[PDB]
Amino acid sequence: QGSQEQGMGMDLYKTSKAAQDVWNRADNHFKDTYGFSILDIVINNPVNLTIHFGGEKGKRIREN
Amino acid sequence: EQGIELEHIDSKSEFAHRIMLTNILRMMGCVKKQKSARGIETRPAQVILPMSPNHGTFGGDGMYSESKLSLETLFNRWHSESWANQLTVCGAIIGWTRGTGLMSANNIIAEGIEKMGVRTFSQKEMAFNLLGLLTPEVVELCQKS
Repeated sequence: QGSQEQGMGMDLYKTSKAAQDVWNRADNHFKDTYGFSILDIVINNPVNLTIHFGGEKGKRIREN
Repeated sequence: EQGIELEHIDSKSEFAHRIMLTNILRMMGCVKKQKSARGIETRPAQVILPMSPNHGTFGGDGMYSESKLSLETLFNRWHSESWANQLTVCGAIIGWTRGTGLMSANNIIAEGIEKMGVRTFSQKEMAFNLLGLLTPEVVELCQKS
Protein backbone atom coordinates (compact mmCIF):
# COMPACT_ATOMS: atom_id res chain seq x y z
CA GLN A 1 0.00 0.00 0.00
CA GLY A 2 0.88 3.71 -0.46
CA SER A 3 0.77 5.05 -4.06
CA GLN A 4 -2.90 4.57 -5.14
CA GLU A 5 -3.64 7.17 -7.89
CA GLN A 6 -6.69 7.49 -10.20
CA GLY A 7 -6.15 5.59 -13.50
CA MET A 8 -3.29 3.45 -12.02
CA GLY A 9 -2.46 0.58 -14.44
CA MET A 10 -4.92 1.93 -17.12
CA ASP A 11 -2.12 2.92 -19.61
CA LEU A 12 -1.06 -0.78 -19.60
CA TYR A 13 -4.79 -1.83 -19.90
CA LYS A 14 -5.22 0.07 -23.27
CA THR A 15 -2.18 -1.64 -24.92
CA SER A 16 -1.70 -5.08 -23.29
CA LYS A 17 -3.87 -8.12 -24.14
CA ALA A 18 -2.45 -9.81 -20.97
CA ALA A 19 -3.37 -6.88 -18.65
CA GLN A 20 -6.90 -6.73 -20.21
CA ASP A 21 -7.41 -10.44 -19.30
CA VAL A 22 -6.47 -9.68 -15.63
CA TRP A 23 -8.67 -6.56 -15.26
CA ASN A 24 -11.67 -7.92 -17.31
CA ARG A 25 -11.63 -11.22 -15.34
CA ALA A 26 -11.43 -9.40 -11.96
CA ASP A 27 -14.02 -6.70 -12.90
CA ASN A 28 -16.52 -9.45 -13.98
CA HIS A 29 -15.96 -11.36 -10.71
CA PHE A 30 -16.46 -8.25 -8.54
CA LYS A 31 -19.64 -7.37 -10.59
CA ASP A 32 -21.18 -10.86 -10.09
CA THR A 33 -20.07 -11.24 -6.43
CA TYR A 34 -20.06 -7.77 -4.76
CA GLY A 35 -22.07 -5.78 -7.38
CA PHE A 36 -19.41 -3.23 -8.37
CA SER A 37 -16.78 -2.81 -11.11
CA ILE A 38 -13.24 -2.32 -9.68
CA LEU A 39 -12.40 -0.67 -13.11
CA ASP A 40 -15.04 2.09 -12.54
CA ILE A 41 -13.48 2.63 -9.05
CA VAL A 42 -9.90 2.85 -10.48
CA ILE A 43 -10.81 5.02 -13.55
CA ASN A 44 -13.40 7.47 -12.05
CA ASN A 45 -12.61 7.37 -8.23
CA PRO A 46 -16.22 8.09 -7.09
CA VAL A 47 -16.90 9.55 -3.58
CA ASN A 48 -19.93 7.25 -2.89
CA LEU A 49 -20.93 3.82 -4.31
CA THR A 50 -24.34 2.19 -3.67
CA ILE A 51 -24.58 -1.56 -4.25
CA HIS A 52 -28.21 -2.65 -4.96
CA PHE A 53 -29.54 -6.09 -3.90
CA GLY A 54 -32.45 -6.20 -6.38
CA GLY A 55 -33.29 -9.28 -8.46
CA GLU A 56 -32.09 -12.94 -8.46
CA LYS A 57 -28.44 -11.78 -9.06
CA GLY A 58 -28.83 -9.09 -6.31
CA LYS A 59 -30.04 -11.54 -3.57
CA ARG A 60 -26.94 -13.66 -4.39
CA ILE A 61 -24.66 -10.58 -4.08
CA ARG A 62 -26.39 -9.72 -0.74
CA GLU A 63 -25.66 -13.25 0.68
CA ASN A 64 -21.90 -12.57 -0.11
CA GLU B 1 -63.35 5.04 -26.76
CA GLN B 2 -67.14 4.78 -26.23
CA GLY B 3 -69.66 3.12 -28.61
CA ILE B 4 -66.80 2.20 -30.94
CA GLU B 5 -67.88 -1.29 -32.08
CA LEU B 6 -65.83 -3.35 -34.63
CA GLU B 7 -67.61 -1.65 -37.62
CA HIS B 8 -66.22 1.73 -36.35
CA ILE B 9 -62.59 1.00 -35.31
CA ASP B 10 -60.70 3.86 -37.05
CA SER B 11 -58.01 6.48 -36.26
CA LYS B 12 -58.87 7.22 -32.60
CA SER B 13 -58.82 3.48 -31.71
CA GLU B 14 -55.57 2.87 -33.64
CA PHE B 15 -54.02 5.86 -31.74
CA ALA B 16 -55.47 4.67 -28.42
CA HIS B 17 -53.90 1.20 -29.05
CA ARG B 18 -50.50 2.97 -29.44
CA ILE B 19 -50.91 4.91 -26.13
CA MET B 20 -52.12 1.86 -24.18
CA LEU B 21 -49.90 -0.93 -25.68
CA THR B 22 -47.13 -0.33 -28.30
CA ASN B 23 -45.73 2.84 -26.61
CA ILE B 24 -45.95 1.03 -23.19
CA LEU B 25 -43.59 -1.60 -24.69
CA ARG B 26 -41.34 1.16 -26.16
CA MET B 27 -41.11 2.85 -22.69
CA MET B 28 -40.07 -0.43 -20.95
CA GLY B 29 -37.81 -0.98 -23.96
CA CYS B 30 -36.21 2.45 -23.34
CA VAL B 31 -35.70 1.88 -19.58
CA LYS B 32 -33.97 -1.45 -20.43
CA LYS B 33 -31.59 0.30 -22.89
CA GLN B 34 -30.75 3.10 -20.34
CA LYS B 35 -30.25 0.57 -17.45
CA SER B 36 -28.02 -1.66 -19.63
CA ALA B 37 -25.94 1.25 -21.01
CA ARG B 38 -24.84 1.82 -17.35
CA GLY B 39 -24.56 -1.93 -16.55
CA ILE B 40 -27.27 -1.71 -13.86
CA GLU B 41 -28.14 -5.42 -13.43
CA THR B 42 -29.42 -5.42 -9.80
CA ARG B 43 -31.96 -2.53 -9.59
CA PRO B 44 -34.99 -3.62 -11.64
CA ALA B 45 -37.99 -1.33 -12.25
CA GLN B 46 -41.30 -2.98 -11.28
CA VAL B 47 -43.78 -2.23 -14.11
CA ILE B 48 -47.41 -2.14 -12.69
CA LEU B 49 -49.70 -2.77 -15.78
CA PRO B 50 -53.38 -1.96 -15.40
CA MET B 51 -55.10 -5.14 -16.67
CA SER B 52 -58.86 -5.68 -17.05
CA PRO B 53 -60.72 -8.88 -16.07
CA ASN B 54 -63.36 -7.96 -18.76
CA HIS B 55 -61.79 -8.60 -22.28
CA GLY B 56 -64.57 -8.04 -24.89
CA THR B 57 -67.49 -8.69 -22.43
CA PHE B 58 -69.14 -5.18 -22.89
CA GLY B 59 -68.19 -3.99 -26.40
CA GLY B 60 -68.18 -0.39 -27.63
CA ASP B 61 -64.66 -0.13 -26.14
CA GLY B 62 -62.80 0.21 -29.54
CA MET B 63 -59.43 -1.55 -29.28
CA TYR B 64 -59.34 -1.27 -25.39
CA SER B 65 -59.76 -5.05 -24.80
CA GLU B 66 -57.03 -5.83 -27.45
CA SER B 67 -54.74 -3.29 -25.68
CA LYS B 68 -55.36 -4.83 -22.23
CA LEU B 69 -55.13 -8.51 -23.19
CA SER B 70 -51.83 -8.14 -25.13
CA LEU B 71 -49.99 -6.93 -21.92
CA GLU B 72 -50.52 -10.51 -20.54
CA THR B 73 -47.74 -11.48 -23.10
CA LEU B 74 -45.24 -9.64 -20.74
CA PHE B 75 -45.72 -12.37 -18.01
CA ASN B 76 -44.30 -14.91 -20.48
CA ARG B 77 -41.68 -12.77 -22.28
CA TRP B 78 -40.10 -11.92 -18.86
CA HIS B 79 -38.84 -15.59 -18.84
CA SER B 80 -38.12 -15.80 -22.56
CA GLU B 81 -36.00 -12.66 -23.28
CA SER B 82 -33.00 -10.77 -21.85
CA TRP B 83 -34.67 -7.94 -19.85
CA ALA B 84 -35.69 -9.65 -16.55
CA ASN B 85 -32.75 -8.05 -14.61
CA GLN B 86 -33.87 -4.58 -15.79
CA LEU B 87 -37.70 -4.95 -15.41
CA THR B 88 -40.29 -6.93 -13.41
CA VAL B 89 -43.97 -7.20 -14.25
CA CYS B 90 -46.69 -6.79 -11.63
CA GLY B 91 -50.05 -6.92 -13.45
CA ALA B 92 -52.91 -5.44 -11.38
CA ILE B 93 -56.41 -6.64 -12.48
CA ILE B 94 -58.21 -3.47 -11.23
CA GLY B 95 -61.90 -3.94 -10.33
CA TRP B 96 -64.97 -1.77 -9.72
CA THR B 97 -63.75 1.69 -8.58
CA ARG B 98 -66.49 4.27 -7.86
CA GLY B 99 -65.83 7.86 -9.11
CA THR B 100 -67.04 11.26 -7.73
CA GLY B 101 -70.90 11.37 -7.98
CA LEU B 102 -73.86 9.89 -9.99
CA MET B 103 -72.56 10.40 -13.59
CA SER B 104 -68.92 9.35 -12.81
CA ALA B 105 -68.28 5.65 -13.67
CA ASN B 106 -71.62 3.79 -13.23
CA ASN B 107 -72.12 4.95 -9.57
CA ILE B 108 -75.96 4.49 -9.62
CA ILE B 109 -75.69 0.67 -10.16
CA ALA B 110 -72.75 0.13 -7.67
CA GLU B 111 -75.21 -0.48 -4.76
CA GLY B 112 -76.95 -3.13 -6.93
CA ILE B 113 -73.74 -4.99 -7.95
CA GLU B 114 -72.70 -5.03 -4.23
CA LYS B 115 -76.02 -6.84 -3.40
CA MET B 116 -74.68 -9.83 -5.51
CA GLY B 117 -71.83 -10.27 -2.91
CA VAL B 118 -69.26 -8.35 -5.05
CA ARG B 119 -67.27 -5.51 -3.42
CA THR B 120 -66.70 -2.12 -5.07
CA PHE B 121 -63.97 0.32 -3.96
CA SER B 122 -63.47 4.03 -3.39
CA GLN B 123 -60.61 5.48 -5.46
CA LYS B 124 -58.70 5.76 -2.09
CA GLU B 125 -59.15 1.96 -1.46
CA MET B 126 -58.12 1.05 -5.10
CA ALA B 127 -55.07 3.37 -4.52
CA PHE B 128 -54.30 1.39 -1.35
CA ASN B 129 -54.52 -1.97 -3.15
CA LEU B 130 -52.07 -0.86 -5.93
CA LEU B 131 -49.62 0.68 -3.33
CA GLY B 132 -49.76 -2.83 -1.79
CA LEU B 133 -47.98 -4.01 -4.99
CA LEU B 134 -45.02 -1.65 -4.18
CA THR B 135 -44.52 -2.99 -0.59
CA PRO B 136 -41.16 -4.76 0.03
CA GLU B 137 -42.85 -8.29 0.16
CA VAL B 138 -44.58 -8.18 -3.31
CA VAL B 139 -41.52 -6.28 -4.72
CA GLU B 140 -39.59 -9.41 -3.54
CA LEU B 141 -41.99 -11.87 -5.48
CA CYS B 142 -42.01 -9.77 -8.75
CA GLN B 143 -38.16 -10.19 -8.78
CA LYS B 144 -38.55 -14.03 -8.50
CA SER B 145 -41.41 -14.41 -11.10
